[PDB]
Amino acid sequence: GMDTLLILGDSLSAGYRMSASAAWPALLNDKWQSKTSVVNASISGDTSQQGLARLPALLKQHQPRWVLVELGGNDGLRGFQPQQTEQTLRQILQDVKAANAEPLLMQIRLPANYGRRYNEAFSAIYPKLAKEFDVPLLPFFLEEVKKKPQWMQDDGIHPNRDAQPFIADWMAKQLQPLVNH
Ligand SMILES: CCCCCCCC(=O)O
Repeated sequence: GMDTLLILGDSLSAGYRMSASAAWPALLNDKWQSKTSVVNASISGDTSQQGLARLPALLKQHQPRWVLVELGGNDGLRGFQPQQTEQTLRQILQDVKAANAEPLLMQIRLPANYGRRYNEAFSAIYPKLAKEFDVPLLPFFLEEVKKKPQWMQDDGIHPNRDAQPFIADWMAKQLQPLVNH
């Protein structure tokens, strides 16, 4: 069958100030034809808590086989306590499993210039939770994308439209073993 991959993300998955069809999850959907459906449920600026609030309706609506969780970066960019982000992500993972879906957790990291003790503590939540729940820990693309000015919006913060096909292709490669086309 054609399973659904739900992406529960922030602007890194929604695409910042662009059409939904331009963002990498839509490009991935198109690449996969109808082998697997990709539903992007991502909103620019969402905290992990905001994503968690949206999740139950999405699980009921979409009944996904897998849920790619790409959240917590906004919490970290706002200097929220790591334990709160950890706990919120923990709840998301519990809810995804309890809906008979497989969570996939994307590592998030803050930029090299961010406060270092804080950034280490923030980034450590992701391998911790992936081990705790025994779920896939997906790699994070943003630092590589930021190396290409031609893939970044004028702020040097958000990937642009031209980045999206590259991200889609890379994500397709990371997700190949999971969807087993
Ligand atoms: C550096 C951590 C990743 C942050 C991405 C979220 C930005 C936004 O949602 O507008």
